[PDB]
Amino acid sequence: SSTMGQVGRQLAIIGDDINRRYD
Amino acid sequence: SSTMGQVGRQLAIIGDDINRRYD
Amino acid sequence: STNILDYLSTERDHVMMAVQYYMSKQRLDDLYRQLPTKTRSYIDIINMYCDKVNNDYNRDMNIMYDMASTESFTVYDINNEVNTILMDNKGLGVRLATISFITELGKRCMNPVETIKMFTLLSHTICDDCFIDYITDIS
Amino acid sequence: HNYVYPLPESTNILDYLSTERDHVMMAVQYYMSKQRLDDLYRQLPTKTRSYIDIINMYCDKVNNDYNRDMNIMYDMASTESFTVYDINNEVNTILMDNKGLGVRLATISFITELGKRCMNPVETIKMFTLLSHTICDDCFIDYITDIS
Ligand SMILES: [Cl-]
Ligand SMILES: [Cl-]
Repeated sequence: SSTMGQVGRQLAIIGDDINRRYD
Repeated sequence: SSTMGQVGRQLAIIGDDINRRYD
Repeated sequence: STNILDYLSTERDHVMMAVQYYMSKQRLDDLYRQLPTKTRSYIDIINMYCDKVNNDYNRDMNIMYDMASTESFTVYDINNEVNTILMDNKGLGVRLATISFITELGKRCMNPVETIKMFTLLSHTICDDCFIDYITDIS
Repeated sequence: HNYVYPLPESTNILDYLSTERDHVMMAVQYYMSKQRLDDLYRQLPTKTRSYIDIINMYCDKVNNDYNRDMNIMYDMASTESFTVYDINNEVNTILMDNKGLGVRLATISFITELGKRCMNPVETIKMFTLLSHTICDDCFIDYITDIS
């Protein structure tokens, strides 16, 4: 779950930037 | 499986007709 | 049930369908984008030959479907039958006819996973040595 | 044409197109898949097509705006072997305590990327089918039906 946890945090980071720019 | 056998023969029948019409 | 509208009930089903189609459309485009000239010309060959078979035998194709639609069958039931018939029959016709028929089954089937299983499994069975010989020779 | 071994219970395409058998198989499988996919879209209601248009717009933007990140995440993932259930479980845990639209659009873009990198047709569609359920939670469908 270590390597998968990184991918998870990364998706959330992308997501937060999306929510900030688009809407 | 009996119906599967019927489907099989049709493919061969159709196939044999394709071969004949071509060539 | 074989109609797509029957499965698109709730809003969720509509969005899931959209998402699933996006992923599958994106992949299939990206795949074709990377295919060499060789593969692309083999796709054109199968397009022409099998579409002609679809038309020239639209009746027999629907007959064969109604035959199979009689009782429920698995991906292995169909793959094994085709395997048996191609073992003894070595003509190009039966192979073109099978691709068309399996392609039609895939359109009626409403299960994406089971459909791709069939395509994957059957494409192996069909593409035996004699078939490849035909396709590479008509180039 | 002996017996057939049942299905289970590198991402360079050219590593799968060496022999003539590979080429012809690739052609046949693409034919079947393209035929099905065109016939599917042809039958999709006007409503589904508009949801596709929306997802096309947003996720194509993410793909191009966060291309480097999609590649990074792919590397983070393929550093060790992982199952479809692993990535699905991970996506599930995030969407649980994260109700933003962005993370969902990002996930669609990422899973789509894994799809393109995967060379196993069956496991790919399995992933698409499974993850699409996970992504389209109540929070997500609410976002999509409001933009439509
Ligand atoms: Cl198009
Ligand atoms: Cl097209």
